[PDB]
Amino acid sequence: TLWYQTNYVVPPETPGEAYIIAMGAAQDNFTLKICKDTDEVTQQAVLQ
Amino acid sequence: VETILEVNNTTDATGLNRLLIPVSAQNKADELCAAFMVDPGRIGPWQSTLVGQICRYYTQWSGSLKVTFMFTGSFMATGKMLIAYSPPGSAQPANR
Amino acid sequence: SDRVAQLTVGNSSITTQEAANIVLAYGEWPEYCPDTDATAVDKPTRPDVSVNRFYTLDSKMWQENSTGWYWKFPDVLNKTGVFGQNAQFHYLYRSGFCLHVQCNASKFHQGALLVAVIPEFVLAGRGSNTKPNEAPHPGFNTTFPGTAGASFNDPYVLDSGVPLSQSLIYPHQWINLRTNNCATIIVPYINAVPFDSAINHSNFGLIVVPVSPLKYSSGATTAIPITVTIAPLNSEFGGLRQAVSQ
Amino acid sequence: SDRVAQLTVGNSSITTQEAANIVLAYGEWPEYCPDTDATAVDKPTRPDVSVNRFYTLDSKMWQENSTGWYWKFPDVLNKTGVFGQNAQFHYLYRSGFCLHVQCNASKFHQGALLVAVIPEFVLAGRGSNTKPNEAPHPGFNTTFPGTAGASFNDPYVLDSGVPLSQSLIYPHQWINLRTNNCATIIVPYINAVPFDSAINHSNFGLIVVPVSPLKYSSGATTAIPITVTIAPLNSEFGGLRQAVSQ
Amino acid sequence: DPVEDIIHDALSSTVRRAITSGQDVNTAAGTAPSSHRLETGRVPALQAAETGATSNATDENMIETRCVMNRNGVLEATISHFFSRSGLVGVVNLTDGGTDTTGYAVWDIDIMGFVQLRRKCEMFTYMRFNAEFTFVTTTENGEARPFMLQYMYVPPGAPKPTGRDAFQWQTATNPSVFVKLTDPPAQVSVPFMSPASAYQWFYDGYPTFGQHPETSNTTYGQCPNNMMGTFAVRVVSRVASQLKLQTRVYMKLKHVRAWIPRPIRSQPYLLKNFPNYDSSKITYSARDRASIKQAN
Amino acid sequence: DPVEDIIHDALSSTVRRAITSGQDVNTAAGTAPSSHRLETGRVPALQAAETGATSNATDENMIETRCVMNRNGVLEATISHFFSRSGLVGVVNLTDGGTDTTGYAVWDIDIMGFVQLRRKCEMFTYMRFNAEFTFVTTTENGEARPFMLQYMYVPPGAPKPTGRDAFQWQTATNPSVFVKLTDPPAQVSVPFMSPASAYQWFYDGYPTFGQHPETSNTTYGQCPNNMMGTFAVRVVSRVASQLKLQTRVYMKLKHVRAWIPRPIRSQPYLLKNFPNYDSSKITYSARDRASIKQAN
Amino acid sequence: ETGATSNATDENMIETRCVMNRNGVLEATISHFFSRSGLVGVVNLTDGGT
Ligand SMILES: CCCCCCCCCCCCC/C=C/[C@H](O)[C@H](N)CO
Ligand SMILES: CCCCCCCCCCCCC/C=C/[C@H](O)[C@H](N)CO
Repeated sequence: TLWYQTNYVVPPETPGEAYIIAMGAAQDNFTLKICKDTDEVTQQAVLQ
Repeated sequence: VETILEVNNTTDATGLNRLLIPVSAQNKADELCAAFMVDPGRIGPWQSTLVGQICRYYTQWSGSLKVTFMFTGSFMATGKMLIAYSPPGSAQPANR
Repeated sequence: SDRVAQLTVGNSSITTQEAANIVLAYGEWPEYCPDTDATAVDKPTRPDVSVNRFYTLDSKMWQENSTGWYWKFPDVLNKTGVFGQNAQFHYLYRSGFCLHVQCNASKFHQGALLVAVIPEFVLAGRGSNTKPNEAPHPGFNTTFPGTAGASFNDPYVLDSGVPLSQSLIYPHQWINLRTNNCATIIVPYINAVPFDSAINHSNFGLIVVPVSPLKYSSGATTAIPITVTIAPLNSEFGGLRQAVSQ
Repeated sequence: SDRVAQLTVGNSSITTQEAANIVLAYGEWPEYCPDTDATAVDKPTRPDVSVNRFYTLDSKMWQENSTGWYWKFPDVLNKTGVFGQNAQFHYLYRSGFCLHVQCNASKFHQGALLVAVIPEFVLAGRGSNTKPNEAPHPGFNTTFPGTAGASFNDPYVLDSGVPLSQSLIYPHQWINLRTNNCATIIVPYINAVPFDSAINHSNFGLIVVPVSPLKYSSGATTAIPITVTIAPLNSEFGGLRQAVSQ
Repeated sequence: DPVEDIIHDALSSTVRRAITSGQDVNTAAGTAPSSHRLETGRVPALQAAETGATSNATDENMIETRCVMNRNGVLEATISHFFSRSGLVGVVNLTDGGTDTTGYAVWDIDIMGFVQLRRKCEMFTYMRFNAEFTFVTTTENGEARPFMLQYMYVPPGAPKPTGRDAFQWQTATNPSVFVKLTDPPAQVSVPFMSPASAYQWFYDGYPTFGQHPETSNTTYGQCPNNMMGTFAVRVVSRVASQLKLQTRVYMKLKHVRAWIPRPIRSQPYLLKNFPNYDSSKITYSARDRASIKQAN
Repeated sequence: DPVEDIIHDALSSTVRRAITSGQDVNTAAGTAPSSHRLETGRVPALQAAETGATSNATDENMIETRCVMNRNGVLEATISHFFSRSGLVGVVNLTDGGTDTTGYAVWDIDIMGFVQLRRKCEMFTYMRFNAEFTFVTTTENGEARPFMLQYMYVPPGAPKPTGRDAFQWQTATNPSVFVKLTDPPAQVSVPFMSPASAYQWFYDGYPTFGQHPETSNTTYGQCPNNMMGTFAVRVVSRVASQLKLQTRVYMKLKHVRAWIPRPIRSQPYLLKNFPNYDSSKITYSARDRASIKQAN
Repeated sequence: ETGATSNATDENMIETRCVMNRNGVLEATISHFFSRSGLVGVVNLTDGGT
């Protein structure tokens, strides 16, 4: 969770709406086990 | 490799605005800004990143992760945030 | 190179981009009670990762006409976390603290906070009654505010008779909204006894006084909050028995 | 020379005059999780004096027609003492235990208790329904009784299908009212994972079954209580967050 | 140095010696001759079961024995050679007829379905091993007919097939076995695939947090570190082949390691995942006799 | 060895170097000559009070100075010689007349009753010292008259006298001073008698546990490690000697050690044990001027 | 904005213990990732009278 520690203080004539980009990644001790068919793709008929 | 996280994956948030969590001047303190579960295999934000789309080709994962938060606000605008990862247990916290 | 800073204790970390220094109170680090100074014979307990971390209290909104706040230690951490539980289950408590107060503001706001620590911050009753049987004394909630923290009534005298001008002899630090945005202070265990209770006697108190009042032009952000975070360092507890809240 | 014995852990001690032995379960002492077996990267906490001590549960009255009792560990110590607080604040828990069960009686009473530990004491639902959607399953309070401890319904099968006769393969000890009056068992951390949760999974269960029923002549003392006391040894906790009771 | 109660135990909390050293025992133990011993104070017969230790009164200390160079073997008692024999695990029924327009069968991998092997592998609480699976496949009558079959392994997470010719059967990543019905049984080797360090057949606890009911506590004991996925089977075809098919699975446990033995179950089984029984019909382990002092 | 996160910090938690070494300074600091320095990047005048550190801009770095072998003394600034001067502490009034049939006076030992010395010894929070008490005793008019007096010290716990000739005055164990009214003042030396390791004049806390009210919190701040007993005084006689007597007590603080300095009080005192004041009349530390840019 | 990913490891952020990680990484190499056969194409040979 990302909470407002204090606030988003801004001077005059500056937009009060900003954005934050969240990026994710794995650390250096990341490892994986048995393979598996992904569930993010679907196909009904052959791609002709 | 760092890849963006679709953390603003709400309805009525079509397009590239899914990759942006908003930040605004809050009149009430101690207020929540965003939240998401840290399970890459789960559906949600991690479903967009690379680690989360490649951890689905395998069954079990191990190791730590990292989440980089880049601020895209103006230069004169300052602030502070509190990023808190809570191990399993109850649901997400109510107050900070 | 000196503005950026990162503190890390236990499972918690604090970053900062504009604070420039770490005030070590009285030039001594928090350490464990050596055997040549200990009086309790029992063996104390030293978690060092369950309690030694940064607990973030609630935020106080700095208004244009605010008057200052004070906290008591370790009063604030008597109901939160394993520190609270250890302090409620143990009779003898010993620990140093690391304070960190953040109050960020744009480069157009102006103001200055004085962030100090007052060892044995005895408060005073504001009243001209001179007989000790009818004189006013501060209530319990006014002297041990808790996690909420209390506000001042007349900070020029620090609610303790002494003037605020000389309060700079204490371990202190300014938050000047033109240079820095947070102040941090590492204070050791300051007491006349090796260990002491954690629910009766509060070793010291934290003071945040807006000396230079907040001032800004129209259109800027009005909600300027102050957030304090505390890390008990080198903590020891002893004398275990049933839980006593107060 | 071998009947007398004194155990001491933390700030607590236990004496005994007629118990003669200390059953070390599976011939291994409780130890800390070595780095070659750890999976969690964070640093755990090791109080070792706040939690490592003898907590004495309530007493159960042995009746002429009693049926036996069982406890779950570390379920019993989830609301008492700093152990309870650490287990409610931490996600990963690891510890061995030292059990000590006392049931004294005059040299005219007769009876025998079987005091055993059952690693992963999965209870069973007593019912002939064979479809998994209508079959009876034991309620939460029947499987995690708590500090009160629960009683058996048919101890001949240990409420788990398995017979009580072969239960002697477990780390066990008898309380024979003619020779000894208390039984003690030092059991290490028995689990398939380095650490585990303390509020979801109970490593093992304690079993006290009156095999030879209590028998006495008239005039003797009728109220023969059984008291259990537990000492978590070499305890570690990790994964700190807000307090979750269950 | 300044405070030394913290160093005195840190350098004292090393590996505590728990000597229970075993030795390599090739054959059963022999015996040594023994004469009669009329001595006081040394009694090997008097024991004390209340110590939790089993009696150590051997033969030589009780009766006058001869010596015997026992050459009997003990190799067939090791758990390796005890679980080295394959047994039935699960059977699937694939009715690819005209009335059953499904075409595929699915089996949740769970060896707790058949008592013969469950009773064995449940006498130990924690087991770690590698399995050797063998699939025999016949018709309902027991006939073999030249129809090619596909067995797919669906680990936890992968999409389960939805039709006879769905895309999931492409098995681009999932391991799969294509074999004809008129060929030797299909045999593969599977490793220790649990996320934990050992399979546990008894998990005294719940999988998740939260409030647990008291009426239907259907989630108690179900450990996820045991469920290892799914086994799907189909016949490789575009239209239905009208036949009733039956696939039996046998598993051999090799490179076995067992931990924390357990009493062997006496009451019959009633459920797969749960160790239920019935309090109305408690089957005593020992058959009944007429009298106690009348050994038959 | 088996687990080393526990040894890596045990052998790393020794005394951490906090170097702030002082030096023996006999006299005030001199100065060294300095020329003009026209250099960029090296600015001793620019400071930053926000660091909590005081400015270190000395004289040589700011203006061109000569050298002076400063021979001024600093010995009269040490706290030893600062508290080495006795001051009034308490005064008792013994009216042994016919209408006052008591005969003895009692004084709770509390030096916080007279501002002159309280203001000094309250600028430090923790003090440890040995006291040197001196008792002058006169009549109400200031006359001396040959009447023998007895001063008894009643530590916390001992029975306080109840009459002019009660048995408590036997002082079999309590220290006592017999002296005539026409003799030099009685002077004794008292050690550091607190049960704690130092006297504290400010104790931000309560003495006991329990529920603390919010209307009359008369127990806040009162530390028991300060109260050191009682001082009883009588005139050695069986019948009343009709005279008004007044005993003044002066204490010298020798072998002093002070800790944690404190701002010196500005508002007047109102109570002995409590640091009360009045918010209605806040006496500002600086006198008022006409204008700011009009230094008088 | 430097185009480089964060290098903040665990030891530099929170207080960690030491772990002789024995987990395997061999099943993540592309060799063993593509070493599993999959369907590529299917042909339909209708050698009937029509
Ligand atoms: C294409 C090959 C398909 C056959 C291979 C399927 C994978 C077999 C995985 C077996 C997992 C270990 C054995 C199973 C143990 C128990 O059934 C579970 N712990 C729960 O009962
Ligand atoms: C017969 C001799 C009688 C005179 C000697 C009486 C004993 C004096 C004890 C003095 C104790 C230290 C000085 C007192 C300090 C403060 O008054 C207390 N901390 C509270 O105010």
